[PDB]
Amino acid sequence: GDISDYGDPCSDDLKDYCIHGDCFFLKELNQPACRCYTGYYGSRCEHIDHN
Repeated sequence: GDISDYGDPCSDDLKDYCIHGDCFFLKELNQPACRCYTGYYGSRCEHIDHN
């Protein structure tokens, strides 16, 4: 279920990678990777669904 167990916790540098996204550093990937949740938009998840 969780993700932290599958991938180590992002660093302070990634903590502010996305405006409204979740940062997760996957060990197996050995690289940064952020995912944009549903409802939000923007290059870095800066915009939000308001209409």
